[PDB]
Amino acid sequence: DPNHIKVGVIVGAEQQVAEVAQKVAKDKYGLDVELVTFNDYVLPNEALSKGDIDANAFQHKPYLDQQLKDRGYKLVAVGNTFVYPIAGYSKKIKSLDELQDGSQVAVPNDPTNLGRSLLLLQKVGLIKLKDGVGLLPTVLDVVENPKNLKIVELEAPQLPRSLDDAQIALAVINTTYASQIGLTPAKDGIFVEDKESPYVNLIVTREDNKDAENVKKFVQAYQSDEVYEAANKVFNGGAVKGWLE
Ligand code: MET
Repeated sequence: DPNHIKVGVIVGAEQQVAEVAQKVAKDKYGLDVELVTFNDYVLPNEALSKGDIDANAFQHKPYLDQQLKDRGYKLVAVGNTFVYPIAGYSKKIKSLDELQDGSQVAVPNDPTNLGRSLLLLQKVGLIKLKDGVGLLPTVLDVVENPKNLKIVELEAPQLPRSLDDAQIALAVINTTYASQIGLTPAKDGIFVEDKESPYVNLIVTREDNKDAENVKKFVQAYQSDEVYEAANKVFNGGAVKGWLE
């Protein structure tokens, strides 16, 4: 079907935003966009690589690059979407003043979002990392940890439910999944990453279909004021436009 494109997205608020892009694509081009929904960060790139979908819209470039290295995919970015500054959340404390020694702190376990989380924990002064780590520090790079915090690495989609675990005092959670239980950085975050970061999300395709006319249309539909306005609402200001104005 030459007027049909399948795009992989994550359930929750990101799916809602993608639905607006779907609408713009229909209204502006009469393009038939099908959203294929996922609730993890691994299967969407598998689906794309295998040709089960044409594009996906869920990852930032460090993540993409790591996926190319680790899985050997031939994928490429065809457009920016939003930066989603990541936040630390808790259902046990309201401030770092209350963080007890020995507390478990949950973070994503994939290399780039793990690194990102550790950099955030360093930024707010809870830990110090070795020099030269760049974007990919690991827990082995922690050189100061005065509260003797225990970093608990979890699959990203598990981070929202981790908040209810009896020992998890703090969790760094992608807004993707935080939004599934109605949390946003501005409303619920104890601390939040700077808007300026390398983590703008992407629309990604295979090398072989990066220039497909339907891909170009979808990118233009997503990169629209209508989509921004929707994102800014549902993410309560936690979505920064990543494309050229
Ligand atoms: C799969 S990389 C992480 C993407 C997620 N939406 C974020 O920007 O935190």
